[PDB]
Amino acid sequence: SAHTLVTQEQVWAATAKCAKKIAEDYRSFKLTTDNPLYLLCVLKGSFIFTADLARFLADEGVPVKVEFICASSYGTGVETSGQVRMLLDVRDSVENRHILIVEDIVDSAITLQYLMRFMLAKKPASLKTVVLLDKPRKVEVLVDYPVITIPHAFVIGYGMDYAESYRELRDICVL
Amino acid sequence: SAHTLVTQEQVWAATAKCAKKIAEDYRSFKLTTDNPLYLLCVLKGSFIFTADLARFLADEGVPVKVEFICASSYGTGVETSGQVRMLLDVRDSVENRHILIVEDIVDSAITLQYLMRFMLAKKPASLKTVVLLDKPRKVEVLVDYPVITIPHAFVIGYGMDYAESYRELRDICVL
Amino acid sequence: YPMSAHTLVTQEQVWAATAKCAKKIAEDYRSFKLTTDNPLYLLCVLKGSFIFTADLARFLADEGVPVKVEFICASSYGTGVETSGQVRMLLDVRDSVENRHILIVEDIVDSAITLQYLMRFMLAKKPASLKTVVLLDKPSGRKVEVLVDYPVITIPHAFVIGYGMDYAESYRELRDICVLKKEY
Amino acid sequence: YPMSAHTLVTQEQVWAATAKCAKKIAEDYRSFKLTTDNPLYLLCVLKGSFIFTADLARFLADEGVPVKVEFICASSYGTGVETSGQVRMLLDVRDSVENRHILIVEDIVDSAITLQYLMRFMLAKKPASLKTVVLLDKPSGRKVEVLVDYPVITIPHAFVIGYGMDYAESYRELRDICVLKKEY
Ligand SMILES: [Ba+2]
Ligand SMILES: [Ba+2]
Ligand SMILES: [Ba+2]
Ligand SMILES: [Ba+2]
Ligand SMILES: [Cl-]
Ligand SMILES: [Cl-]
Ligand SMILES: [Cl-]
Ligand SMILES: [Cl-]
Ligand SMILES: [Mg+2]
Ligand SMILES: [Mg+2]
Ligand SMILES: [Mg+2]
Ligand SMILES: [Mg+2]
Repeated sequence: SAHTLVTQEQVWAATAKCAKKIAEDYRSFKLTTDNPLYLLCVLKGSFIFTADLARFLADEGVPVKVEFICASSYGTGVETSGQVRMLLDVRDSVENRHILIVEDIVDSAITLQYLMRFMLAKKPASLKTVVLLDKPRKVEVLVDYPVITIPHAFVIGYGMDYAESYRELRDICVL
Repeated sequence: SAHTLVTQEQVWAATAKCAKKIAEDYRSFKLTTDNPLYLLCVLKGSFIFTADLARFLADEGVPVKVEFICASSYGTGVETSGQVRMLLDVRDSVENRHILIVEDIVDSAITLQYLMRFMLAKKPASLKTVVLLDKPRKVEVLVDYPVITIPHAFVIGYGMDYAESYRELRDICVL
Repeated sequence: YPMSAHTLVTQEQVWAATAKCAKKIAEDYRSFKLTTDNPLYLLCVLKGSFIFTADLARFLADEGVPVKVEFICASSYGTGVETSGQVRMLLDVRDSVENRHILIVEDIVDSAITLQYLMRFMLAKKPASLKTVVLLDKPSGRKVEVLVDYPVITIPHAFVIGYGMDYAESYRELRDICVLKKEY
Repeated sequence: YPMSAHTLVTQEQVWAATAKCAKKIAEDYRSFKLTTDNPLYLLCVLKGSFIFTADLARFLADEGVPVKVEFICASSYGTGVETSGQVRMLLDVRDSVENRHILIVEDIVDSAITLQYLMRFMLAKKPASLKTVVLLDKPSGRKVEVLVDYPVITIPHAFVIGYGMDYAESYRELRDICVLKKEY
């Protein structure tokens, strides 16, 4: 009851173009291993994207550190702020460091802005964002590196779930 | 090898004056149980203060909800931002709610400001602070309700530790 | 107190009970030669235990018992729990408790299985001893009672507020232990 | 790779090993009638296991095995750990794992006691089965080896970087498993 939307080779092809585009944008920063690009992986749905994107960034000679954050939605009392409860926070300080928030798909603009405000509180040198799936409004202003464009659809596979199932599929499918 | 600095009855006497002062300041807000004053208890050192202050706030007819946060210091890479790693975050949304950060003593201005930035990201109606022990500089601008003034000293008791020991003492002592 | 139908135990009654319990605890651990460097660890289960922890620690101070305090916080799962009572740890202890004496501090035992899980959790840290102290012992058969070691106030079954315990996150700040009026 | 003295296992070598391991896993759980609603849970120990988890899950997908993924993250304690290997849980699983089949996913077994603790931790959630998969099996006597169930690549003792594994939080992004040059 699922149809393929993007195959692994397509996702890889798109992620690899994204990696070169990232690599050329951060050239002017002279990144090093003591001052790398930090990949901020938002669990769970981003973990396979992060793993593949990291290695594509290695292909470009970009130095990478990998941080994970995990947050839980509130049942009530969130209207305009996208507040989520932080369960896992970064192991390393990110003061004056270059952060790339790695998302699979922007479910909630306002919740994305909240996470951005949370990281901005940590005084980073730069905050930018890379979203695997981009369905094209005026909250594209929040997304810097949209990897692949898709129509409005409930998707699974490639780390993304329906009810915790199907994260393990190589291709991205729709329901 | 410890001398008493403040006895329980003194701490209580001061906290009770603070509770009335708080109660009269938030009168203009018409607090209710659906819109209370949230006490943000910064673990561990504040837990006994919070427990006593809450009940003093009950004496004033202030409605109270109690949140806990726990954060760990970074070993390296923090210079100007007071970044700490959040281990426990609030169970309730605080959007448009009245928050009172409950500290025992301001060890680090910049780390206090970081926690303040973290809460401010959650869009509260008001953010204010109450610090049990206040040693009198220009970061008094960060402290709204200093309960008791003391000289520069390493203190223990009343929830406050030296090496996790002595939180359980009724009186505040110095070393 | 306007939201209280009955008052169940007053602040003064709770303290007196807790002072008695602290002396029972201090007698039971005299043989164990507790030091500052090998104290009794108070495991405050958040949130409900926190006022009770703050007072019980000070009654233990009266008894001359060296203490340290650790906090844990666990969230319940939406489904898939039947026999095990597992909960998602959101905050684990800051100090290792290997070969230490731990007292799990609880306000009420509302699920014996989850209490059992918390203990299995704690027993995996290989403590020297593990006991529990429950402020409100509510009606229970042998299954629960073998879990609780130090019941402070034996109490009939009711909806309690106050003394750290909540209704819809409200009323923890009350000085007395109250019964919530039906019209909440 | 400039920071690499030797190359230990290449990306292509690791995949081939992991595909073989995934088929061994899929044969071993055929009897258990794994469903979407009763799958094999992958317990990714952060951070080092994450690239390995992402690839191993997709090799399990090739084998037709239904998966779910949970992450845990634990910090080491400064002191007071000797026999128990306990670690402070910073992230516990999001789903209950009561009566489920769990595979702890590890990059290397660097402390048998801490691996034992993680298992005691997991065994308290009363899973239906608990097994471990380790990408790099390094030299070890019977003590460790009885803990590891599915070793992917048997390997000599060295300082590895790449494929998720780090030096000073650097080099996780490398496609190959490398040996760090002495002059780091
Ligand atoms: Ba996501
Ligand atoms: Ba403090
Ligand atoms: Ba409780
Ligand atoms: Ba590992
Ligand atoms: Cl198809
Ligand atoms: Cl596209
Ligand atoms: Cl004195
Ligand atoms: Cl004063
Ligand atoms: Mg989802
Ligand atoms: Mg301290
Ligand atoms: Mg409750
Ligand atoms: Mg490491």
